[PDB]
Parts: sequence; structure tokens; C-alpha cells
Amino acid sequence: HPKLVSSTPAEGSEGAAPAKIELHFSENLVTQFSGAKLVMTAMPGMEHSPMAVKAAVSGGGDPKTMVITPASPLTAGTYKVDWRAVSSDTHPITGSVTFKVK
Repeated sequence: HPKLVSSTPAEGSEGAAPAKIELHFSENLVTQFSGAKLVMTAMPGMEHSPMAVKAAVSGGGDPKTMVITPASPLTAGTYKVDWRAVSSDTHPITGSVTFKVK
């Protein structure tokens, strides 16, 4: 199928911070209208209030290959990457991956 096909993000990885978050599209979408962020969804103790963390969105050689690098070292907790991929033409793919860090 076109669009998002493979990744190496952290799909329910429970153990350790992922080194980086790789996202691999069949379609060369992402002209210049894409982004991603990472929220520390640690514990919904105070009514589901996560905290947005500092991460950089890069790509590999081909602009179909996104590579998100956390800028701040990810500590223990629980965390969701929310990614927002988009093409020139139209047709977003917005999405997320959740993970736990021991």
C-alpha cells in the first residue's frame, strides 16, 4: 500500500528510551509541511496532563524516511511520539507511537 508502511519508532517498547524514531513511507510525501513531537505521557495522576519534550525531526537521505531525534535525554517514564506526516498534494497521515522507559 502507499504512505506509511514501515517504521522503527518504539511501538509499545517497554524497557528503555528509543535511541531515535524512524518512520518509512512508500510515498515520497513530505515536501515541506510535516512535523512530529514527543509528549511525556508518564502517569495520568493529574487528569491526563502529559508534558511536551524537546525533540528534532530530521529525515534520512530520501525525504520519505523521517528520523525523529529526542534532543533531551529521555528518562524513565511513559511517552508518546505524536507524528504528523503530510504531502504536497493533500492527504495527511497523522499518527502516534507509545512506549515505556524503565
